[PDB]
Amino acid sequence: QQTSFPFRVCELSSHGDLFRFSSDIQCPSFENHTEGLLMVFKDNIIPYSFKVRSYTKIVTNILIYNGHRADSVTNRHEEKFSVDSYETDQMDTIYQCYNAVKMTKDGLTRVYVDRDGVNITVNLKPTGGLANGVRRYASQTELYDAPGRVEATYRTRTTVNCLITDMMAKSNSPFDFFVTTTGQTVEMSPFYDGKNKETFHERADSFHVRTNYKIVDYDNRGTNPQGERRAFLDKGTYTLSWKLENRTAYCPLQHWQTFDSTIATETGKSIHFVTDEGTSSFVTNTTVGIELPDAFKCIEEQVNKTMHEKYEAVQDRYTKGQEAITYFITSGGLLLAWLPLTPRSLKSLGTLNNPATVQIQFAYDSLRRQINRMLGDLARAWCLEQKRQNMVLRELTKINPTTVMSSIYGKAVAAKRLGDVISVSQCVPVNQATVTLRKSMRMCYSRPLVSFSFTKTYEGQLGTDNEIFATSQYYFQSGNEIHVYNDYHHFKTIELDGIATLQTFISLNTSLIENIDFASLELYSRDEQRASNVFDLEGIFREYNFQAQNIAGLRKDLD
Amino acid sequence: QQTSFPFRVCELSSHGDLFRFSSDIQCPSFENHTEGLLMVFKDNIIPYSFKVRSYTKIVTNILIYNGHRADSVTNRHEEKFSVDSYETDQMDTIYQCYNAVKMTKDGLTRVYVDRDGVNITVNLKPTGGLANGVRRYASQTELYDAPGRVEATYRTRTTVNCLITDMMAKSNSPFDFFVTTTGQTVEMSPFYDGKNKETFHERADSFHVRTNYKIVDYDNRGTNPQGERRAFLDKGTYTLSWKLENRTAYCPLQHWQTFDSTIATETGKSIHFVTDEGTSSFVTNTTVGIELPDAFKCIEEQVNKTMHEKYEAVQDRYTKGQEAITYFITSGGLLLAWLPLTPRSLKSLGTLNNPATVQIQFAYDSLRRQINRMLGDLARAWCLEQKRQNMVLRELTKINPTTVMSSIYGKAVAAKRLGDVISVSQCVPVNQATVTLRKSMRMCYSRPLVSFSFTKTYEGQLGTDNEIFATSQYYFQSGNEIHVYNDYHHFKTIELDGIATLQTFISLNTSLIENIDFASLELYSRDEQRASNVFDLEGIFREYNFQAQNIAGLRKDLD
Amino acid sequence: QQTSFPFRVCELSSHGDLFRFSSDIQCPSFENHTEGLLMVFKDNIIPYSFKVRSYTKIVTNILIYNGHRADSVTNRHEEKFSVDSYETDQMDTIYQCYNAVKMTKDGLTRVYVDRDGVNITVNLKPTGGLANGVRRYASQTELYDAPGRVEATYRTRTTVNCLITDMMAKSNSPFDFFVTTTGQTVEMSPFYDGKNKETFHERADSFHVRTNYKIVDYDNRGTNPQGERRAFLDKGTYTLSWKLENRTAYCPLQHWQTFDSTIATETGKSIHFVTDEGTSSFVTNTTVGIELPDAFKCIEEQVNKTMHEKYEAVQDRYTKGQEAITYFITSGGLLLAWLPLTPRSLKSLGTLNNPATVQIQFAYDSLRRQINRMLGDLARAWCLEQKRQNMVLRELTKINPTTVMSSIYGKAVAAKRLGDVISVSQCVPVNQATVTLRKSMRMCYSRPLVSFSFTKTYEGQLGTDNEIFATSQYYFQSGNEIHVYNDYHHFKTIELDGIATLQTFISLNTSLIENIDFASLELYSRDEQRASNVFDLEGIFREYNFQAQNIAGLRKDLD
Ligand SMILES: *[C@@H]1O[C@H](CO)[C@@H](O)[C@H](O)[C@H]1NC(C)=O
Ligand SMILES: *[C@@H]1O[C@H](CO)[C@@H](O)[C@H](O)[C@H]1NC(C)=O
Ligand SMILES: *[C@@H]1O[C@H](CO)[C@@H](O)[C@H](O)[C@H]1NC(C)=O
Ligand SMILES: *[C@@H]1O[C@H](CO)[C@@H](O)[C@H](O)[C@H]1NC(C)=O
Ligand SMILES: *[C@@H]1O[C@H](CO)[C@@H](O)[C@H](O)[C@H]1NC(C)=O
Ligand SMILES: *[C@@H]1O[C@H](CO)[C@@H](O)[C@H](O)[C@H]1NC(C)=O
Ligand SMILES: *[C@@H]1O[C@H](CO)[C@@H](O)[C@H](O)[C@H]1NC(C)=O
Ligand SMILES: *[C@@H]1O[C@H](CO)[C@@H](O)[C@H](O)[C@H]1NC(C)=O
Ligand SMILES: *[C@@H]1O[C@H](CO)[C@@H](O)[C@H](O)[C@H]1NC(C)=O
Repeated sequence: QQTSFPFRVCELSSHGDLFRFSSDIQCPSFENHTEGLLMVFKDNIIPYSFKVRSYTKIVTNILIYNGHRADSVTNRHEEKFSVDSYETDQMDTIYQCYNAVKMTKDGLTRVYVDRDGVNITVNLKPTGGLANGVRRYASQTELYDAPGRVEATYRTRTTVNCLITDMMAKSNSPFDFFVTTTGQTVEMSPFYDGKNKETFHERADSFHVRTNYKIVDYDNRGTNPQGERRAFLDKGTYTLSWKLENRTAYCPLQHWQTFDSTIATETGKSIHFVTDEGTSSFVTNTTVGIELPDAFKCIEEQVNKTMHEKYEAVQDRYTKGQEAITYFITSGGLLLAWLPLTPRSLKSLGTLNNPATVQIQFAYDSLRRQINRMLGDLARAWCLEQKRQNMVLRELTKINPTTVMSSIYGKAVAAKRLGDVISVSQCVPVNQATVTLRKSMRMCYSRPLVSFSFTKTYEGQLGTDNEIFATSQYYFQSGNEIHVYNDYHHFKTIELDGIATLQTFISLNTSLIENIDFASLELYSRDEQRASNVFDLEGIFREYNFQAQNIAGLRKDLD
Repeated sequence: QQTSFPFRVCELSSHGDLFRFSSDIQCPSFENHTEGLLMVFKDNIIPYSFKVRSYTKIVTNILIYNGHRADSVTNRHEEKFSVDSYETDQMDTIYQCYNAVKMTKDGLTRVYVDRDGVNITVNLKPTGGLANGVRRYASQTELYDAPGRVEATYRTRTTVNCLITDMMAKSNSPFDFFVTTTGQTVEMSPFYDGKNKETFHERADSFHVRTNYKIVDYDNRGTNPQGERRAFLDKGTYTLSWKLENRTAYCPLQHWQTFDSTIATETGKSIHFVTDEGTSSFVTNTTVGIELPDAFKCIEEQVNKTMHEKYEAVQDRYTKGQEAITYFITSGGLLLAWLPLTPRSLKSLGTLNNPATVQIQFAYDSLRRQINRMLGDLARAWCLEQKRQNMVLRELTKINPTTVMSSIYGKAVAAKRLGDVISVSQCVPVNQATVTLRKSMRMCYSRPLVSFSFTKTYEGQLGTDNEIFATSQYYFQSGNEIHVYNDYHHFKTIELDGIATLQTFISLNTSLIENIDFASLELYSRDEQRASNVFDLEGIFREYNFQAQNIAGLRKDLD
Repeated sequence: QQTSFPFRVCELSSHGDLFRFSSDIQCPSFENHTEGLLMVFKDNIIPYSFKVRSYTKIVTNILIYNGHRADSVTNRHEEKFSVDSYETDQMDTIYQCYNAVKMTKDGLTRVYVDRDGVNITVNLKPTGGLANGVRRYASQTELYDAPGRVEATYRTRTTVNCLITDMMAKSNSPFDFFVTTTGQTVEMSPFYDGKNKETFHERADSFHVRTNYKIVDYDNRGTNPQGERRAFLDKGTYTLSWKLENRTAYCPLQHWQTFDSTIATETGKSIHFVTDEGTSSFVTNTTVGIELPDAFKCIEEQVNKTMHEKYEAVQDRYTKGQEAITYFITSGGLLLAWLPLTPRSLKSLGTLNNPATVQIQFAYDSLRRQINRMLGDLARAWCLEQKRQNMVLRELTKINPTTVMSSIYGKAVAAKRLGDVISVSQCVPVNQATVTLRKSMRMCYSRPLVSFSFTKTYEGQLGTDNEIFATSQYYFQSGNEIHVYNDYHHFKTIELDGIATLQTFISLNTSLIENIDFASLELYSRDEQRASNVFDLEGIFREYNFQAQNIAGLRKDLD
């Protein structure tokens, strides 16, 4: 950086060395982006959801006592049975069933019938229900509970009701079971039939499927509809049916975002798909490795309907680069569908839930493209400055080659100029101890005389930089101080720091980037999320169970 | 960039063209921020929550058998009835009720009384309960179950218990229903009365509201309290009451963050509200468009209490810019309240849950302000460099106008100097084929002679850059090589690449910004979140339902 | 910036002032990072989870009617009792129990036995269950329900079943209670014994612990196993046991990430732990303040096993800086374990759930290190440019000190050169009103004559910049226009803007950073999260409760 010029004696070039001025500067200089159509999908988390019908006969017995002043109902007992096919299907079409219910236990037969009367046919009429909840049809909305006519006696009254409920059920992959709106569980895939690989944990022979099945809504009661494939299941206390869709009904991933104009920018490791609209950028570990998906075929349709709309609605300035679409997988588990456009002449994928990554990736990807393009101009514009700083030197040498030389080099040197060529040598510094100045200057010497040694003495003349070889006021430099000379005769000697020094240095007051400790914030804490339900799962159960145990303590004493 | 100087003959200016040196450089140069008080609110997600009282008489009958060696309890049957107003209100004030229960079914009357005895008045005393759960008062904590006195006979014992439960209920907007701690559901708004637009799906006449109602805590039993408006609801197996608040009780959005010093910075599209403390920045699509909210009036109070504290606690160096506060909506669904300060003389808003956006927006907004301010200094400081690079040229021309000229231009040119003005022309290049050098230099020529053509021949002298018009050692340039001249006589000819070339070019070894593939990370996965509950909703139900179906299979044989 | 040179008369230096050229430039110049092993932990949110065994005898009575044509089952009543120790432990070892059940109510004894027969010993054999759910052993999988033999009569049949269930329970800190797979709740810590500070809300004497207890799996029935400490609890309708672990079994925080090579970089406020692999950076409010944790001792083991592997697998180029490990807490509630390596010779912590912070912190921390290192080169490289722009001036003064001087200063000045020293003065501007040029130039004057005042007149010669003291064509500058002089005689007068002006200014076409409004996006909304469960908590309850209230309305008429 900084450079000492000892008092150097330099009346010596033995054509040391020589360099030329490059007739001209040789300016050293210092990414490939294809527009395309981006479309990203994510893992889908909404469980597969479908309509289910359930059927069931409810049998209630009330024990009713006929006292002398009033009556007491002393017990009520309600049991719910399944419904056989012969009558599931009067229910599905005409909406009639029987008011009776049969079974066999150890060979003996048990039977229940409405009002302890006879087994007849009845209609299921609609009943009321929740704003927007399951819909039911029942056959006896009245409970049979009339005191026998003899005072001081118990009579037991039977009532039977056929109940159909329409509601929906949900199942999650890999489809081991499903659950109906009202809380019922079924241990099997909604997609299972005889012989399917689909999962099945129910009785082997409580399941069966009907073909060209005729279900009708209560409002097309007695209409002949199209016919469908229906599953039927017996669960002891009810029967369940639903329509038998293939497993293709359900789709693993779902469409997240679709990006009109996006630039795919290639690198070593990966490819960055930056989109300006989504203000985000998807990176994939691919290096050109375009895939084709297998068990995600569920997407083809929409994936290629949308590409068609995009393409067509921009079709004029652009042509297709790949004839087909290709597939990429994000590190965060997103799935990219992409086809690039060139100009015309002039199982699960395991999505992480961190939407921030792709936008950070975009801040930084963006501030990169912008800093780097301004750095390129620093280059060009700065290169021009050198191209002329060069020439200028070529000139300045012609004045005095030496200084100009020392300067560029960065050390005490000396040189002569031999035409189109400059010849630099090296100097050898004289005694810093013995270096002495002389008073006189006698025509006159524009430069003072001085004498010095190395072991005997010599006599010489002072150059600028402390080099050595009417009304007259001049000033001169020496080792660590200046000299005042009136009329070619010495006057006084001021120090290097006495005479004011002029700075010419354009300050580049560029200040550097701060540290900033980024604050940790959240929109919603966990408690806030927990407290966000109306159903106190814990409250409702813990008190339920507490009360329960209290009544159970009544069954006995506690010493 | 790079520039060929053919061997050009240029003893010709027909006062081609002339330019002056701008007596001085004309330096081209290259946002408005108002401090204010920021305060952001979010969508609130904690459901509206209030105290509820429920009331109910429980009737149990036990069937108790008196055997000869021991007794068996063969049935237990428990039914829960609502409570009429005449007695809801002994309960609320004195805490007494009846041990009896009446009703009419098909004109006939049924009645139950404790211990099958007489209808009297009883006290409800406090019972035990969960650490911190619902509080109850009961009237018969004992169950009546004593064998009749005759051996080998069934007797049926009635016990009745009045039960009050204090607990809380929760309701979510738009308030279609609510649910009490213990799991009970009510199909209506907690804010509904006769004639209100509030939602109501219960029986029209099971609901009613009391005015100046007197409820007292068991500990101010028999105190005359203030009186309040209370809802009363009959749900068949219980009555429910709660205090009748207006719907203003509940608030859609809640206070998130409040920011002491924040700078609002305006743009084309939007306004950026950057805060240094929150280390974040809220952007709004407004362009000055300050709003005033309508159904969020719930905020006014706190919003303007806090502004008052802020203002006052900084009131001296600052004055109010708007006299009122104004309202803004973030793209991420936050709601900004803001009033700017100037110095003194010297339905839902749909919050997204992505806390990252505003901090990314702030990283980049920040690195922008910082890069751009350092780029401004590059400007000023670099402009100074040109201001002096200018002057320097004005000088250097005076030495030899030509080179200095070619240089700035970027092509072979030639010029004379006419006082304060320079006159540039254009040259015409001679034969590159026929260009020949001469041996002699005989006073002497400081420049060698050479002859050349265009079709006949001419004879001339070599200029620097290959232009054309005692102990003597000099060196000279020619097309693609140098010439050694001893004593004004040619010696040898070395090539352009034989003699070492000196570089003067300050290297600007600025390296550009890396690519960095940002990693995809999460703090907590989904499984981790799912596994985070103690209640296995699925476990508790699926086994519940399995067991259930097992007992149901016992009702019959299975061939 | 811009500078007026009035027509200034400057034949006056009274050795005004003088400055020297710093023999050389004095170049002003403009963070400490230690590699180490990072390892971060988070708050753990998976509740403590352990195996539980429950035991219980179920007593059912069926009321079975024997009609003349068929039989009716008119009631069923099932009660569940706990199991005493004398027989809990036949169950745990041999898997036999009694088919009978006893109790005392008000001194009187009640008893139930299977099939209303005699009290014997029975085996509990395995039963079936859910794919992968709780496992049970039962003793009577058959229900006793056989019509008495007399026509038109009720008989009541008793059946008793002993049931053991193996399942698991979960408890959350601070461990106030726990819940078993099937929905049962227990009001106490799973870690409680006599005298422990652990929490206990059950009966004081229903709890007890066995020592060297012998439980065996049904498959090592009658094997003598090791023996263990077991809790036993009576809950009225069942007994529960589990193994009695210490509370150390459970750990508050869990291991999140572990980082091979990471650089810890110190600042004023904080320390930044940046890791290149995790592409993230953890900041801590510490300032060297290394902690040691207290109730997180659960980590020591793994924390220091992993440090050992890391260390050893890089042990050669690195040595340990601290002999022990030290502990830090992130602002986002992460807990850093860290030990730094130097080269060899050549309660809860409250984790926030915002994974984005540490990566933003890293984008910006990174773009800082990179911008700042390129800014350092701007410095060095730009400093060199000044170092030579300096020297060049030292030269150019020797041509004409004045202009060179005015230039560097930035105002009209004038100077002479006194050897190694330059002496600057100040000038005094003459009349802008009265400033007049003369026609002649008669040997000749290379500069025209002009006369001017201040109040009387004077006569003088024009300098460059408007200063004042055969075939001849020259051109000259004056106040706001130029002058054409043919043969030392005036010709015409063109304006400052008539003659074309040459620009030499290297354009630094650096453009500044854009604003970018960052888009607000989420991967999964709330509805999407809510809709993601199969169990409609609300559906299953609201319809449950609706139906319930419907049957309750049957108990009476409604005028
Ligand atoms: C009721 O009658 C129908 C028609 O004969 C028959 O299929 C059904 O089994 C009968 N049910 C009972 C309970 O006897
Ligand atoms: C399921 O398979 C059957 C027969 O192969 C077909 O008729 C039905 O439409 C399929 N479902 C779909 C939508 O592919
Ligand atoms: C001037 O430059 C230095 C380093 O180059 C820096 O420390 C300082 O902050 C700068 N000042 C301003 C106001 O930019
Ligand atoms: C019990 O007595 C009170 C007081 O006369 C009365 O209001 C109530 O209806 C009676 N209840 C029954 C169950 O008879
Ligand atoms: C609700 O309205 C009533 C009467 O207009 C009023 O007395 C009551 O205080 C209101 N609630 C509030 C807090 O505005
Ligand atoms: C030197 O500069 C070039 C381009 O200007 C760049 O490729 C290289 O990385 C730089 N070297 C260093 C060490 O900064
Ligand atoms: C059944 O017998 C065993 C063995 O004597 C005894 O411990 C138990 O109390 C008896 N149980 C009943 C219900 O009598
Ligand atoms: C719990 O404490 C007991 C006795 O002090 C000990 O035997 C047992 O192993 C402890 N548990 C652990 C794993 O520290
Ligand atoms: C040229 O520079 C100016 C300011 O220095 C800027 O406004 C403009 O965008 C630049 N042009 C380009 C193409 O970089």
